Amino acid sequence: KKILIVEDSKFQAKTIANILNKYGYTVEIALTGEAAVEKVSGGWYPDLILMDIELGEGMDGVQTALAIQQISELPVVFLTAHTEPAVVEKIRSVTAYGYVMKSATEQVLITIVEMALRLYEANVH
Amino acid sequence: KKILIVEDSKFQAKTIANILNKYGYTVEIALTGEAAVEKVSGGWYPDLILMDIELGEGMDGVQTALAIQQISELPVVFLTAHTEPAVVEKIRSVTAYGYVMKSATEQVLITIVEMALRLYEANVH
Amino acid sequence: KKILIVEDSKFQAKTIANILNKYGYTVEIALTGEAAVEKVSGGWYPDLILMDIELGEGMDGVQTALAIQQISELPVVFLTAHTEPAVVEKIRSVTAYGYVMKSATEQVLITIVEMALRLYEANVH
Ligand SMILES: [Cl-]
Ligand SMILES: [Cl-]
Ligand SMILES: [Cl-]
Ligand code: NA
Repeated sequence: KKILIVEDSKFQAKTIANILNKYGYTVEIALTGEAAVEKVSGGWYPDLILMDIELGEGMDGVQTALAIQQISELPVVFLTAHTEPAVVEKIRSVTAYGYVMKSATEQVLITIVEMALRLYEANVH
Repeated sequence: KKILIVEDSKFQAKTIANILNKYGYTVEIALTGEAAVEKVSGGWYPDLILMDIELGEGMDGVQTALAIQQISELPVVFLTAHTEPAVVEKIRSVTAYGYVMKSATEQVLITIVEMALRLYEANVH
Repeated sequence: KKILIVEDSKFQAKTIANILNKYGYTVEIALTGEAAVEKVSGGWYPDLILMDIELGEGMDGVQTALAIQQISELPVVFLTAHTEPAVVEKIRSVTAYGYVMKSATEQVLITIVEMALRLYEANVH
């Protein structure tokens, strides 16, 4: 199973990657939404995307998710830095499998990943 | 996707409705279980019910869920006000998709809603 | 629905069993992984296993899960005592449906159980 982590902070991205590797996932990191779209449109399809909602100066996570979902129906779980995130109205067009705080425990993060992976297979069926 | 919120406190119901609207859901509120049963038996079927366990002076949430589940297999997620809720023995007959604290974060609430919605399609298949 | 709880502490196992009984589950407890494997290989198949990661002096929970998964594809949710558990590299070979802290609320525990039960049916389909 391949996970793409899309996150403006390399430190946060690496912190999550290390957690995921501990459970047997191979992980790629994109530090902008544009990089993520390029990777997936270039032909590398992950089994799941962990997407920072805000991102940086470029496209935000909701835009990135909506772009990727035109390429392929892949499950997206959003990462949040705030208890109540700025979610743009466009979220209505994105299929989200979950939202998790970047400060959440390993148990909460891996559970959401594992459940999203199974829910995806059930619907993609 | 249509969500029915069944909750004795209009303030709590509206607080949850606002959160759900932010993510693109259209929401209806019933302030008694009897109102909820009337709405659904009247022919309006939600994609998911968020059900207060206690409710008020009328039927409780477990009774309401059991009544609705005779009308249609709709997913119910229970709302709780207590860390360890009074759950009547009848809970054994109700198909629950989740339990969430009314004091839970947006992330926990929306994740449970999104997962219940997908798990429902997978089983209703 | 039959749940097997595999846990080194009888006190913890009983505490979880009581919570599960409150929601209508019949529960069996194994206090070693060896006992669990004997029960399942002996012909008693649970609908779900709640598995302590560490266990005691015998086989650990990851080993127990990997052994059981050779007998039957049953959903395993791991119980953890630590915020960041010692997870052996072998976890890569185990299908996990979730991880939950033994100190977690009733709501978090029952939600994970209920969702794992439905995700299992969706995939086992
Ligand atoms: Cl990058
Ligand atoms: Cl009403
Ligand atoms: Cl035993
Ligand atoms: Na089918």
